[PDB]
Amino acid sequence: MLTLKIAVYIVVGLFISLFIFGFLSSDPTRNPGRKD
Amino acid sequence: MESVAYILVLTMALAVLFFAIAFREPPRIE
Amino acid sequence: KSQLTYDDIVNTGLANVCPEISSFTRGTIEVEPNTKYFVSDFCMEPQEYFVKEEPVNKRQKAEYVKGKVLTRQTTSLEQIRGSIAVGADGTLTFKEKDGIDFQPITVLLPGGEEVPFFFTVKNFTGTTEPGFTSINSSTDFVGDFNVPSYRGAGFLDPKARGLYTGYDNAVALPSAADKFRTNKKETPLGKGTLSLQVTQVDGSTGEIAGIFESEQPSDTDLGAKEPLDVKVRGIFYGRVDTD
Amino acid sequence: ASLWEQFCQWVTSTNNRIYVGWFGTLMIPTLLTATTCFIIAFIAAPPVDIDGIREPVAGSLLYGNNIISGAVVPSSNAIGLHFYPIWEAASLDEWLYNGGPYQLVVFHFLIGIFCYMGRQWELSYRLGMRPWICVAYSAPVSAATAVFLIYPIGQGSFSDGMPLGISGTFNFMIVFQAEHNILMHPFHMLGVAGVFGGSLFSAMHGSLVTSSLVRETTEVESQNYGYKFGQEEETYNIVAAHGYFGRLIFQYASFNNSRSLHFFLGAWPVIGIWFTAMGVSTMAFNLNGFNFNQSILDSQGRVIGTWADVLNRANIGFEVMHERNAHNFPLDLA
Amino acid sequence: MQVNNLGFIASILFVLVPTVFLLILFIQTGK
Amino acid sequence: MQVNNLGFIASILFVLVPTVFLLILFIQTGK
Amino acid sequence: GLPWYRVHTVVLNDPGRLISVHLMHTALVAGWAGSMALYELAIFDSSDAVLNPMWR
Amino acid sequence: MDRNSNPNRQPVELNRTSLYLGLLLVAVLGILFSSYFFN
Amino acid sequence: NLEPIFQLTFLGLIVLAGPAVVFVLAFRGGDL
Amino acid sequence: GGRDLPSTGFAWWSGNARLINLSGKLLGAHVAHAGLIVFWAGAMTLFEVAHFIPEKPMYEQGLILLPHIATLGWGVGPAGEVTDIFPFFVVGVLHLISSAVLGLGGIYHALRGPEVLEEYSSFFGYDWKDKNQMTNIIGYHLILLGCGALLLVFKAMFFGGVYDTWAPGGGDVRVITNPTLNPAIIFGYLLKAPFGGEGWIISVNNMEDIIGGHIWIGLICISGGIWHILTKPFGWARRALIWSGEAYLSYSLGALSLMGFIASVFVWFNNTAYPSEFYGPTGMEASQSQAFTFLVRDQRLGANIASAQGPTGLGKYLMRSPSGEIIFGGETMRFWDFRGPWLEPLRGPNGLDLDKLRNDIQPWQVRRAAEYMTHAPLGSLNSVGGVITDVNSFNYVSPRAWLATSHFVLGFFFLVGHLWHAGRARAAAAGFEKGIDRETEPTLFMPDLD
Amino acid sequence: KLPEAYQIFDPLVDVLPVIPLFFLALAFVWQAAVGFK
Ligand code: CLA
Ligand code: CLA
Ligand code: CLA
Ligand code: CLA
Ligand code: CLA
Ligand SMILES: CC1=C(/C=C/C(C)=C/C=C/C(C)=C/C=C/C=C(C)/C=C/C=C(C)/C=C/C2=C(C)CCCC2(C)C)C(C)(C)CCC1
Ligand SMILES: CC1=C(/C=C/C(C)=C/C=C/C(C)=C/C=C/C=C(C)/C=C/C=C(C)/C=C/C2=C(C)CCCC2(C)C)C(C)(C)CCC1
Ligand SMILES: CCCCCCCCCCCCO[C@@H]1O[C@H](CO)[C@@H](O[C@H]2O[C@H](CO)[C@@H](O)[C@H](O)[C@H]2O)[C@H](O)[C@H]1O
Ligand code: OEX
Ligand SMILES: [Ca+2]
Ligand SMILES: [Cl-]
Ligand SMILES: [Cl-]
Repeated sequence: MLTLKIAVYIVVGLFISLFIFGFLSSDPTRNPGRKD
Repeated sequence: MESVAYILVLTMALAVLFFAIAFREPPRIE
Repeated sequence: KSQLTYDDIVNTGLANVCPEISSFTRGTIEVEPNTKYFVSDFCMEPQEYFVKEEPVNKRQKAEYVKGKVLTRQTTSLEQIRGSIAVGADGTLTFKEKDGIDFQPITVLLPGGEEVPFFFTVKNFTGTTEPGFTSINSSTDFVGDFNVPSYRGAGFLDPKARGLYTGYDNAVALPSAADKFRTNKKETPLGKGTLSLQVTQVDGSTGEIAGIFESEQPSDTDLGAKEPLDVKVRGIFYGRVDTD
Repeated sequence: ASLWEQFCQWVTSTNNRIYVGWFGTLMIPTLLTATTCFIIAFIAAPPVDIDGIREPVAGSLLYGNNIISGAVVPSSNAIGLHFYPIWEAASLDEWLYNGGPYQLVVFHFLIGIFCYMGRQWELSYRLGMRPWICVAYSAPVSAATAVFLIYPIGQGSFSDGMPLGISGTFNFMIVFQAEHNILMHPFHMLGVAGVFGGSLFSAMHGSLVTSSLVRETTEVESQNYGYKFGQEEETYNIVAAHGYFGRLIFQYASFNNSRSLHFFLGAWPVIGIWFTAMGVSTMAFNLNGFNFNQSILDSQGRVIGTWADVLNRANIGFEVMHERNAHNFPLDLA
Repeated sequence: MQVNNLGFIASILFVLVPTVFLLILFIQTGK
Repeated sequence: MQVNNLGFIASILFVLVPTVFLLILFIQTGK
Repeated sequence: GLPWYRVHTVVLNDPGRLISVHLMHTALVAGWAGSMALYELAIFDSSDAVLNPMWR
Repeated sequence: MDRNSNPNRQPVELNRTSLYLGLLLVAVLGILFSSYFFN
Repeated sequence: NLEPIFQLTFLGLIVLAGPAVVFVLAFRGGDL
Repeated sequence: GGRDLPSTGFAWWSGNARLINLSGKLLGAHVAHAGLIVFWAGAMTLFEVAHFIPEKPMYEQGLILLPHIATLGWGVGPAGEVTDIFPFFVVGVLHLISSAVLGLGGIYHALRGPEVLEEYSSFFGYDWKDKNQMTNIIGYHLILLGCGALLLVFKAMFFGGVYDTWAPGGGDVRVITNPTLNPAIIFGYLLKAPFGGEGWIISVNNMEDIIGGHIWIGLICISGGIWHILTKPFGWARRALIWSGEAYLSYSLGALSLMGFIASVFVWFNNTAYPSEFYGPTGMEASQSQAFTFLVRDQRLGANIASAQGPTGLGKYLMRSPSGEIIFGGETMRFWDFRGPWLEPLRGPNGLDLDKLRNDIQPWQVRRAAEYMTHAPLGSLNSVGGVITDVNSFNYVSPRAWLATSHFVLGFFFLVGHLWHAGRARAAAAGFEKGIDRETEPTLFMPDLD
Repeated sequence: KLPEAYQIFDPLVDVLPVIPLFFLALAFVWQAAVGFK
């Protein structure tokens, strides 16, 4: 169970970090219109 | 054994979904 | 247990653990020849569960099989009050009086069979051998206890059949309604045998601790099926009021 | 340029057959987790002690259910609102017996659908669309959250969440009516208006468009081949549809602006569903539908019945039988 | 479970007959 | 008569599956 | 056109689609193994390995 | 990668006589084996 | 009694006060 | 600024959008709306005071503002009995009068004041793109909010204290002398699971923690105010966020949705900041009280409630929680995390203690359990109390129910508003909020999916 | 209730809180007077 808990925590942390750093990665500029 | 029949119909529906997505008719502009 | 608060205990599982005395403990509790001493907070913590599987062959050894508890840390009797009376010859008689003296427990067996049973110490009377002028590491209270039906007479089965409530028949099948044996509910009073081996006595504080082994029947589901034999092994603790 | 930039360009790419996006990076794992667990549990999960009275309920096909009766059973009343992940069970068998699959599936599903709504916004942004399809989607999401999260929270137990099954849905509904009189709740009335009206307007709009199709085919081939994907020319005559409809009811009741018409088509069911979601979410706090039991008294003071009293009789009949072994005390408060 | 003895054959045919109707029509299309 | 309980479904499928195979192939021929 | 009994000869000179059909056959065989085991498990009686072993 | 039309694809044919022969074969196989399927 | 009467008088004066403001502004030509 | 569609591009039903770049008019709208808020506070307080029967509990009389004043320690004493009705009246009056002033100022700015403020003063003039000015306004307001938190702290410490439902000898207004500044407790509240038995910050259960957390909040808010006055947003923030009036509105809408959800949960579960003396029992409290009421009654009748098994085989009155604790039986097993001042004297280290249950139950506890069981937050929309199948003669709906339901609804609709404005702000910044440009329709330059 | 000196205007305090509803209504009245420009 503890191996499962640690593994799930790692997986969830990586996915959340992906999402956060992606939206921090100048997301408003990733559009087909204006880039200001 | 009726469980087999239920699983069969459910699998058929899901397989239809997969083909309708993966192997769809492309929308084409012409 | 130890000496913390409910805040330290909550959600840890410690609430289901029977208190323990010490390690440097080989005392004895002297007892008057013919007086009875109250027991204050008697706790029984089950740890091992075995179900006697029933072979279809015949006449062959049944071989108790280890089960695993599906219910969570809800398996312990505690705050039990009782008494110990010292016989004319010297015999020691433990009598359970009340407390939280039952827990429903469900164990899973290999093969997927689930065994509910009413783990209890209700009305347990146990005795030692004569010639006991003390409570010590050789005190073995062997005795009997009652096992009420797992489901009370107010229970309703999935078709709302019950003993003092509910339908007495299978109403969903009007032309076969009286055809089913389970239309009659029963709650027979079963019998269990318990043994409390005292292994550690702290005579100053009055605390006794030890091992226990109990044998009892399982749920019959209002007599729907035959009871299995469940053996429970665990540990027990209590305080003996010397004064 | 950098590895991270290339990854970003990939995730936000409008050229992927299925858009992924940053919301997708959460949607896909959680939704796949919920789906895998749901399929496995619906087929093969052992019975679950939903009411916390050691009375397990068989939900899976292998334990004697058909598709209609099968379900992923909500977690035990003994658990209440406690977090019950797999690693908090002493064994997988214990986790299953207490209804852990329900919690796993539900939590992942809810994360996934919120990320689905975010992903709808994200793709509309990448395609240079207007951003509000996700707002329409927030109506079904709100309803799902009400029945799987908000109601159990208000009631204090995931055992009172909607089961993941057909018959389980019906059970949820019947008990909900018995306890809250949802039929006599105006927010549910608005939800009914939302769905009845949405279906009405769907039928009306589809039929008027189909009626006013411009002749581009023959009587042999499907008229559908009259429309070619990506044409700007309008495939139907909206002025003829307006002429028909304004004569069916009267002129000023008929839309002639397609934009206003489609805004109305979007807004009506969405608002109705928002209201019924809020109805369920507030009955979660036991603010129930109207109670007109014994509202009409005769002059002496005897009660004169109305249809509300008959409905209450039905509600009592449902209430006294539900969870027949779970109640020890005379008032169903929890 | 004691289910209706015609259940499997009815279910199989209920699915299979229209399935094969559609399959035939689709496959021959363009002939 | 107490016959094998799979007899009807086996017979029906044994006939129907190749029947529909042939029917499909025949009907689409010339496409 | 091709007679029915020759349809598969279309992958005779197409190594990529030959690999494809071999993959599909392997998938079918592995899926049969998995599903057959699952079925046998769903009906296996494990209680009496003596007078009701697997081969009975 | 691009999706290129495969030039190895060929039509399949079953003429009417072949249809009748196959249908008769299937029918007579069914006639033969049904009794054993029922046992 | 008079509590509903007094209540309704207050309510009606209030109800008029707003529309009266709007109507006066519209009629006398103030900015709206 | 124009006041019609041709000169603004907004219809009448979106007419407030016309104010986006009229800073003076927008300030007038905000001040007038603040007046509306303060007006409602004052008027509702006066109404509740007028409709208050001071010897009938507050929660039986449809009062939501008076409990807030009572919890703050004004006009109440032991057990929450209303000593002086005048402080409630003064709070209401002060809000009403200041509401008059706020409305006058908002009307001035919206109707006669300068249309825009930027060419009149650099201090009050603002541009949505002016990241420095936007953060300056954040800073001023952060300082003010820190002041308000310390105002609560000062009331609890030096100005009569606050109502402590956990007070020994009975709940009472007491002065908090030892607020917990210990950052471990304060910020471990924020790390607790938002689930049963943990209850992330909903579980704060003592006025010391509340007051100490407010001291921390005051310090954080004031330091953040100074931080934002003296700095400009960093590069990462500039690259991740949309910098526009509608974007800032959307951000605040998201914040408000979160706060509304949290408050609904807070009032539903917490009986410390929302004492049951003024807000009535929580649902959990009422269920536990029913179990307690019947335990007591059946015990007086001679039932041995320790050993009585119910129909299912679980204990009728007492059972174990999944972690072993001794808890009330029945469906209220779900509510075993409940803690209330009337029940904790019977709780031992292991949970409910048989000895206290058998010889420590007081008549006031029996009375309180009866009261709380009969004021369970269950009721109809037309304010018929009890379970929905009961008849019309009990006019009661819990204030907790009113507050929780209303705040859940407001939280959801503000989440919807956040979605609307965030999507619109993004689309407007990228320049396609008005539809797809036919010439440059992006999809037309995109490869076909398959 | 209201302290004794103020119960001449009890029926006004009875109607005061609903006033913001009338403001919301007044917005539409004003827009109707301007023809919803
Ligand atoms: C590894 C084994 C193997 C492989 C890869 C092939 C491959 C091939 N064979 Mg061949 N063959 C094999 C074994 C194999 N054979 C065996 C064991 C026999 C003796 C029975 C034959 C006798 C044979 C003949 C007479 C012919 C071929 C032909 C062909 C070619 C065309 C096949 C086709 O389209 O038919 C398509 C088949 C159908 C559309 C329907 C077939 C339905 C069958 C009868 C029942 C299916 C049951 C089930 C699905 C299969 C499970 C059996 C499995 C356990 C083995 C192809 C290259 C043809 C050829 O040479 O083309 C020029 C040809 O005429 N084979
Ligand atoms: C947030 C609310 C707010 C804001 C940002 C403004 C901003 C402004 N007002 Mg305005 N006003 C407001 C509310 C507000 N007002 C209210 C509620 C009223 C009704 C009384 C007015 C009535 C009013 C009039 C009649 C005029 C303005 C004017 C102005 C402009 C010039 C300010 C100035 O230099 O004077 C100097 C500023 C001071 C001397 C500082 C005094 C601070 C206050 C008055 C003392 C109390 C401070 C308090 C303790 C702080 C916290 C408040 C508390 C309630 C929490 C300016 C843009 C003038 C203008 O537009 O010029 C062309 C002008 O003619 N206001
Ligand atoms: C309402 C009050 C308020 C507002 C509107 C802002 C607004 C802002 N601040 Mg801030 N700040 C405040 C109060 C406020 N602050 C206070 C009181 C302090 C003192 C502690 C600070 C100290 C501070 C610093 C040091 C910085 C800012 C910065 C910023 C700017 C960008 C930060 C950002 O992206 O946000 C969102 C946060 C992120 C995008 C980072 C991710 C944070 C995690 C991952 C979110 C997870 C939260 C979780 C889901 C919610 C659960 C609740 C709890 C359990 C955590 C932004 C304009 C930055 C800036 O530009 O400097 C000038 C900056 O570096 N502020
Ligand atoms: C602080 C919160 C806030 C603020 C400042 C704004 C501000 C704005 N919004 Mg917005 N919005 C919000 C919250 C907010 N919104 C929320 C919570 C939602 C979700 C419902 C929305 C959804 C929304 C949409 C769809 C739109 C706006 C738009 C706008 C702009 C013009 C709106 C207007 O003129 O109003 C005019 C006011 C009305 C037309 C009256 C509306 C009456 C409502 C629908 C019913 C009131 C019910 C209420 C509970 C009272 C019940 C009465 C009962 C007694 C019968 C403006 C800048 C428009 C925009 O995008 O501009 C660019 C626009 O299209 N908003
Ligand atoms: C958080 C807000 C809130 C809460 C929790 C309460 C709660 C309460 N109020 Mg109150 N009130 C409020 C705001 C609130 N009020 C406001 C803003 C006003 C000014 C009009 C009043 C004026 C008022 C009076 C005069 C009275 C009360 C009374 C009461 C009590 C009885 C409730 C009742 O039966 O109403 C009935 C419930 C309804 C009428 C249903 C309202 C549903 C609305 C329309 C929901 C709107 C849905 C949604 C937001 C629409 C917009 C979404 C859009 C996108 C479509 C109760 C404790 C009564 C009392 O007991 O006094 C002591 C009483 O006499 N209130
Ligand atoms: C701008 C605008 C608007 C808005 C407005 C607003 C928002 C407002 C407001 C306002 C306000 C916010 C106000 C107010 C007021 C108040 C007053 C006027 C008062 C008073 C007083 C008095 C008189 C009192 C008395 C008393 C006392 C003293 C105590 C006892 C009781 C009594 C009551 C008797 C609209 C939308 C319309 C539209 C147009 C534009
Ligand atoms: C007073 C009190 C207290 C205290 C409290 C505290 C101390 C607090 C706090 C708090 C805090 C301190 C908080 C916070 C928060 C945060 C948030 C809420 C956030 C966020 C986020 C976001 C929103 C972000 C977003 C994004 C992303 C995700 C990425 C991209 C970009 C963006 C921006 C979009 C206690 C409990 C003790 C008791 C009671 C009372
Ligand atoms: C009992 C009889 C029936 C009762 C009917 C009640 C409903 C009647 C309609 C409610 C009023 C709507 O108000 C209506 O708004 C329209 C917008 O189209 C505006 O229409 C008008 O605007 C201005 C008036 O200032 C005129 O210069 C303009 O030519 C005219 O179109 C008016 O403000 C009013 O005509
Ligand atoms: O868990 Mn499912 O529903 Ca909600 O109401 Mn109380 O709990 Mn049970 O009894 Mn009726
Ligand atoms: Ca009055
Ligand atoms: Cl039920
Ligand atoms: Cl109960």
